[PDB]
Amino acid sequence: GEDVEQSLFLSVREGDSSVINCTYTDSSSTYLYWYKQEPGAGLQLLTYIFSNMDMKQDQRLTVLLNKKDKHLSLRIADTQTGDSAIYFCAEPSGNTGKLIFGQGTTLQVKPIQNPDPAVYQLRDSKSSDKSVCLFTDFDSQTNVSQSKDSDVYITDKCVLDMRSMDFKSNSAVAWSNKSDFACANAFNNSIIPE
Amino acid sequence: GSHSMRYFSTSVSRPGRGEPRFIAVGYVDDTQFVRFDSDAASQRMEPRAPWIEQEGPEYWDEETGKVKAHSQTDRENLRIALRYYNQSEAGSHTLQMMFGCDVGSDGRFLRGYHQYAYDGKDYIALKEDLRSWTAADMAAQITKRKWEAAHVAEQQRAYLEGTCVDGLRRYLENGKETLQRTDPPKTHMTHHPISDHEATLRCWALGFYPAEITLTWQRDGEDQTQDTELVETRPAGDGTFQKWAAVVVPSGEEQRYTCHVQHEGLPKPLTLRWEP
Amino acid sequence: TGVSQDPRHKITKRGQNVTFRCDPISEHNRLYWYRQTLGQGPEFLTYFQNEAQLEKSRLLSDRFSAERPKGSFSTLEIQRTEQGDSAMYLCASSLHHEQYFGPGTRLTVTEDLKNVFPPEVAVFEPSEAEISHTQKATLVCLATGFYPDHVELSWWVNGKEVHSGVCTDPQPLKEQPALNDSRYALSSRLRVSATFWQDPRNHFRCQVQFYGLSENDEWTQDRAKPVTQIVSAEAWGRAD
Amino acid sequence: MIQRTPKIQVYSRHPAENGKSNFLNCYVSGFHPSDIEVDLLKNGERIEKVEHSDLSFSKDWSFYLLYYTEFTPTEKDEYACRVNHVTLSQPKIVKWDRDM
Amino acid sequence: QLPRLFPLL
Repeated sequence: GEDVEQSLFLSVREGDSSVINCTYTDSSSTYLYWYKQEPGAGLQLLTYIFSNMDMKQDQRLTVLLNKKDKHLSLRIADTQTGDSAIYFCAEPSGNTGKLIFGQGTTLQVKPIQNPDPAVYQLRDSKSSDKSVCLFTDFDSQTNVSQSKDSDVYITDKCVLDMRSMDFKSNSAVAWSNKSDFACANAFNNSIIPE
Repeated sequence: GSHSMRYFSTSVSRPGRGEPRFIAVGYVDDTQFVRFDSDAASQRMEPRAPWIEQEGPEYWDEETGKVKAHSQTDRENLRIALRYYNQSEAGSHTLQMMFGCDVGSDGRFLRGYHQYAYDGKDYIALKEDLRSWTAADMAAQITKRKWEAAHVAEQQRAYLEGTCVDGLRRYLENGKETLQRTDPPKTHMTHHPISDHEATLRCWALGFYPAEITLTWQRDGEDQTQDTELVETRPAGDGTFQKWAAVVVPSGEEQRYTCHVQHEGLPKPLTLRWEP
Repeated sequence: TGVSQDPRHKITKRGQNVTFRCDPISEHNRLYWYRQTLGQGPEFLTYFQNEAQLEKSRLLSDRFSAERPKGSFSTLEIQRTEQGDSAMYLCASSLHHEQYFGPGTRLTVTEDLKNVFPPEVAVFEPSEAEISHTQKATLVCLATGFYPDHVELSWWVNGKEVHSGVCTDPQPLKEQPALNDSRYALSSRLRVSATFWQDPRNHFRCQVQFYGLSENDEWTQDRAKPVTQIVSAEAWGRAD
Repeated sequence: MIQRTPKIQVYSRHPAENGKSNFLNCYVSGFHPSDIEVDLLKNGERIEKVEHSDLSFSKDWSFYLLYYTEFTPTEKDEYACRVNHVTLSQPKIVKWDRDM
Repeated sequence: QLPRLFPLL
């Protein structure tokens, strides 16, 4: 009849506590999972609690369950940009061990690094002719939407970690085959709130 | 007082004359509340007391789907055991399991149960601490290693501490009039003299519930002997139980002995003697 | 250990048939298939208790069939594959209650194999303005004009795969996003010390692994067969 | 395996009074395996309207059935339970003693 | 009330 409800999307800052709730469908369910999907193909079991437990701690992970409310929550105490991924809560269904899954919560984790916004032009290693615009070191509250023009492609805000220097940077890319395409006037009207 | 709920599965292979046969029965205390039989037309968890008939549509559909999947599981369980014991398929065999749980007058959870028997012998049983298994033989040991890696005991504990209890309390409350009654035993004494020299004294407890009783003969003070005999407590068929205890004696010696009845009902344990 | 799955990518013509394999973890009596379309959580397909298929769904059509002969590996035949069935077909196996999932088979169903193009790759070298302003150098990789979206993009530095100072786009860009059949683009970035970038003994290779057509796939067009292949671009460190 | 010969009691729900409505019980306990054949017998003839309890077992995993039929005792009339098992080489007849 | 999952031997 009804379904395992969780939020589609959650944003959070390095070192904050990420908290994904879901509400599951049947009290009689003896076990409840969190699975994780990174960009790619591999769905990886994270942790599960038994219906006779309040709490379950596991390094940076903590799991709370309230059987009475059919309420389950996953908690991540320090949060890293690596923790970014889709988090699915999963409940047994019927007399098989078969699972119904939530729609999955995407964890966007924002760098706290001090912004230094800039746009640059890069040239093709083989053809001086071809160029891409880069927009980097911009604030995390800043968001890159796609183009108004249809001949111009803008990519999405994407977090990069140089681990030797403890450094993180949002960055986006844009390009075009248009004769008039201009790096200054690519992102400038694509700067939007969080 | 403290009450209990036991379901009893029984699967029996029928080489050549169909798929195995599955029969399960539900009890609270000494009172049976449901049945499923795989050979039946109905193909449904059927009720077995007039108090369990009040549970709503959901209960029946729910319970049928489960006892139906209980049967497909204990089916394949027979198949595995074959292989574990390298037994020929042409042979017929018997897997029984029994599980359930217990609560006190506080209505609070007390004990879990989850046990299997192959061909009339223990196989594997969950310890009262509900973290471990007792294996009966080196095939059970194979099961005990899988189940420890699977974390079966952690999952089954959740069922027993949870849905099992919840079930039992509802039944004690919907069925209170039946399940939470003590019927005192009706107690009379027959005498059939075997000869002029010796006579037979039978001590009767009829129409009592629950089944648990202790009937004790004694002569001129304490007497425990295999001179005494007891028949195993039998059901009257109306929801009460019967037991009788006999003792043999010399003639004109009938008042040297008394019979002593203990039961939950009786405020005082009774004494019975022979009046000609 | 972990569940296995053949093949990890599949491209079919619309209305041909397709069979996926899945080998679960040794001694695991329960096996479940799910499908998942990107953006969603997985939907249950069918369940096996050893050899026996004990549950299927309303979802599962006449067209869908699965088999676990021998109680081990399972297959999933999908017949008369319509575009609608383009999805990730996941396999899970369990001793009792804990399911472990496979890496899955990403299936793309296309009306005709003339819609399969492999990617064109380009590396763009960093700005004077970056190097000066930040003492850092960002390369951009640009992969464009590929269908389907079956790629794995990696950076290689002096022959070493770099697992830091990189973000590849989390997911690709459709050249015509409104249409379902449309080619794709994808960027990756590598950031380094401007001193790493200036050293001219330092090789930078961007590498896009495309998962295309097979030997058993049939091609009669005036174009190189779009087979499974690596396409890459290179830049050398520059004292400028 | 393990085999277990059935114990038998044959008895009446109530103290039997001649010409009163009662039920005749045959209880077969502590047997393995579960296959058993049971017949309640009027004199030597076989009653065709008997019912049996659903199949259960005790702590030792041994099975038990109850067999019952409605009946009205008569001072002349004799009443038997008859039982065949894989443990038994000939079927066992137990006469209903009124006092047991 | 019954369980929804039963162990395999």
